[PDB]
Amino acid sequence: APMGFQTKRSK
Amino acid sequence: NNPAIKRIGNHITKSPEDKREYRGLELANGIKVLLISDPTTDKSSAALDVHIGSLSDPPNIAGLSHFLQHMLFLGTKKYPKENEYSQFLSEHAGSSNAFTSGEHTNYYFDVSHEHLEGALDRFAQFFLSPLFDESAKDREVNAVDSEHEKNVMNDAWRLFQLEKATGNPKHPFSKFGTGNKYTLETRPNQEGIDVRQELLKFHSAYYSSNLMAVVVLGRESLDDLTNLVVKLFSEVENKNVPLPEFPEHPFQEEHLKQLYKIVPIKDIRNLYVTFPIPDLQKYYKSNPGHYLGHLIGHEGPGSLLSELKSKGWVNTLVGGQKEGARGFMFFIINVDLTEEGLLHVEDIILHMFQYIQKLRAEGPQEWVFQELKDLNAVAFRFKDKERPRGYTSKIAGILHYYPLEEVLTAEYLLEEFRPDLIEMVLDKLRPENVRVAIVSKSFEGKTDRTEEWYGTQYKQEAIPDEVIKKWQNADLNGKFKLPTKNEFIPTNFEILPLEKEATPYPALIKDTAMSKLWFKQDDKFFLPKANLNFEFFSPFAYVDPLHSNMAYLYLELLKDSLNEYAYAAELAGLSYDLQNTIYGMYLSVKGYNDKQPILLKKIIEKMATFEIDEKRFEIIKEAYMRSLNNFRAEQPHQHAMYYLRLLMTEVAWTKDELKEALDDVTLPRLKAFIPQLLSRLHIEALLHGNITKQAALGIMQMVEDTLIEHAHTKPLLPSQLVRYREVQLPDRGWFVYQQRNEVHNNSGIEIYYQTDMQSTSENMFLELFAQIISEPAFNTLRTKEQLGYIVFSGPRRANGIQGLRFIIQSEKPPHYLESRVEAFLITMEKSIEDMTEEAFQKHIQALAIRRLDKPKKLSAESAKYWGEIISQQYNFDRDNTEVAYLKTLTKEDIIKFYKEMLAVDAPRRHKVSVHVLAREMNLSQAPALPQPEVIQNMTEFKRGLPLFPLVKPH
Ligand SMILES: [Zn+2]
Repeated sequence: APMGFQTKRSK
Repeated sequence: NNPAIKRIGNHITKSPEDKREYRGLELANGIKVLLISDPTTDKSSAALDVHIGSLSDPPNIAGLSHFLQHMLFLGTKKYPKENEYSQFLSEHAGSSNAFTSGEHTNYYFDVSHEHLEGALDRFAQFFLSPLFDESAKDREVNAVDSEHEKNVMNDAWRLFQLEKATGNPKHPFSKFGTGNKYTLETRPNQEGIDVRQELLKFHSAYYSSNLMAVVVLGRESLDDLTNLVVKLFSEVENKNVPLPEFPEHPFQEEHLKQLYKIVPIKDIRNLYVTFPIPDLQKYYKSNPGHYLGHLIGHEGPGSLLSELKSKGWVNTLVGGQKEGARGFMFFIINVDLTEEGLLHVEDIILHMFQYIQKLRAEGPQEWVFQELKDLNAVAFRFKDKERPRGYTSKIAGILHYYPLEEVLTAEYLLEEFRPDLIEMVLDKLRPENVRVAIVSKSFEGKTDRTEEWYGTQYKQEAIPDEVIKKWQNADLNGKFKLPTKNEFIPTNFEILPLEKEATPYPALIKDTAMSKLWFKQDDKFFLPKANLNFEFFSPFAYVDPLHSNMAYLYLELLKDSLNEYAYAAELAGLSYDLQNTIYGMYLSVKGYNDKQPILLKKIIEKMATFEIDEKRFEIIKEAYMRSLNNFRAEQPHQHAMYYLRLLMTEVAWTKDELKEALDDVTLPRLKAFIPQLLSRLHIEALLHGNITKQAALGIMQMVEDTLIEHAHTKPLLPSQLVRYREVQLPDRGWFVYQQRNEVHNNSGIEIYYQTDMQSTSENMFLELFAQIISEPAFNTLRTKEQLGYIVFSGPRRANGIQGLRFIIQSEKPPHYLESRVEAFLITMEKSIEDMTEEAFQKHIQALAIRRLDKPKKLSAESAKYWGEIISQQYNFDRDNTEVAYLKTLTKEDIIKFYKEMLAVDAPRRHKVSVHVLAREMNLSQAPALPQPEVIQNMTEFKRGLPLFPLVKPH
């Protein structure tokens, strides 16, 4: 497979 | 003319099937804005993307930009109340969230279409006059620390930051993005830093209109939306901030030809090959990285994966371009490893370079480009409609990289063939600039160094020049052929006309002992897509831990064999899902209708005549063994959910019972399980989309014949078609189950207040109460008391029985979280009494709008129908039915519902608590709680309690 980590506020 | 607007238009290129209306503009202050007008939407949305991220974090204060994100929600000078933003959206059927990448900080929300302006006003203040209240500062720092804490034992995160810590040490790429209580509170205080100002300066210096993009979606006309944005975003001042660039690559020659032996948390085996490449974003119209990614990452016949999997070295492969930042990217080839694939890594990488030289030897293939072009063209034309919140959020991010007119099409459509770009990217995939990382438990003890932030145990070696020379001198392997013509590419997009006897809800068009067929021809979206959902019932699927194992293995062996064949179809927009349920099998085929019956027939026919490769049985079994044991390392709150589901369901095999039964799953005993599983079945199916009743009846009937023929399947008997019940809790009773998490250092807890069966009445009393406490639960347990990052509240539905659940992951012990929650419930009660009767009917219409939000894509509608079918309730008009009843509700009705069912004194209180302990173990206070009976045996507990009835259908 071709390709396609960010800290968020809420889960 | 308008002075507040620098430029307008011209015309935003959209799909012909897209009936929304667009307008792009650039404000005078430099904010790039897209306006989406959709008069049909039930929810309006807006989003803003600042082009500053964690890469712009001060070296002395790691994770500042991430921390600043959290603080904007906590009050502005025009809206000083700490939760005015979240409370507003909560009372108006809305939600909000944000994230912080290396180069971006993205904020977004949705809300009821009538209150867009109200929501947007409060939202705009985030960029204008944020408070950064200091009392809010020393609190929200814990939510950030608790966020990092959940990621500290995550192998994905540990590796992610590890790549950062093995490059140029003070390249901004090396920076720790998330930040914790230490970097944000502890160390700055030691260093005499006032955090509130270094927040305010960062907001002053970097939150400039020059680096911002805005997207707003609403029912209003394009011109009404223009006046709206200009009104409240013309105030964002333009500091004219130079956009950060990172020309020099973090991976210099000192960081190349390096080997990394890494110790994981879970028992996994993976090989990470990485190539440093320049920023290819510039070439997006031709997209050379995608071309190579499609070829290297191909899984069809003759592909690289196809052969590494044949030698029993790998099972999965992902390859292609991975974005880094403005100035640098990566090309990666990642595989999972078998046990002896771990011992032949040098050879695996050799095969990789052999495939690369196959590509170089036959050069760039235009027909390939053309295939990738047409597929993206088709994908864009018939693109499913997106929900406003995520839509605005994504566009706001891509408004920085593409012209206003191309923003909708840029990511999708290719225009230029550039063989030179193809070959030069290909020229940087050589062994002399390679980076290799191996992740396995076998390196435990043999490691020397330790990663700073996550504590990753590993070892760094220079790859022996002996090896590089063997990779550089890579012959052409005759077992690597370029992918052939893709034959699953759709050509038929004719949307069939609506039949005369068409139905608004799925109609039962076949009711035999063998199958129950639900069908609806699409009447809203009119795409060439269709969803074919099937549920196969069989007692032999979950009769015992042994069979539940074999059922899994059988389906994962089947999918493995179909992979080469089905991969071509997925690229052509035709995908399938196949997994084992507690009731049998579940098959779902989604995508374009055109080549859809071909794939399905191939699936069922392979399903009923499966021949098992023994050495694929060995590998997959071993992987499944690891997967069950790897459950030990998932987060405490998931464990808490896992235990409750075991406790409250009639029949449920624990994962530890599945491992004991796995050692006896021999190949001959599995091969004997398959015919017996397929011996007698019952197929309940839903066929929804661009197909006729006749085609649907034909599809369903062709599934049955295929089974009656290859597996000699005849129908199951009705008495065998019943589902599992939920444990009925005694009135005024409280039970507590307690376990420990050997990996994670936080505690988890789920509190379940069980109400009675799902009834049209009982449903809405729960979902209204949940609606009211939704915002305050988040506000109290997290924003105020900072128990944990993960604080969840809302209804729980299983086996036809409902109730209220609280989920918290914290550092504090579960018995303390218990009191806080119980204290919060008392807090809510005396807040339901002193809320105005209009403020009550605001919550009602809030819930009403959420329930009455219609789907916007086919698969979203199919999910709602499929939910009623597997629930065996079949209430397709549930929304209009239950929403109508909701409005009847008075404030006192909810009051006595709390008092009788949920209150601490409650005559009918049904409370179960799951306590997952950590690895090593003024405010409002709680009522005195009774002594709970501690569950020490799961089956013994269930054995001594009644079982709820099953909900009667329709
Ligand atoms: Zn966060």
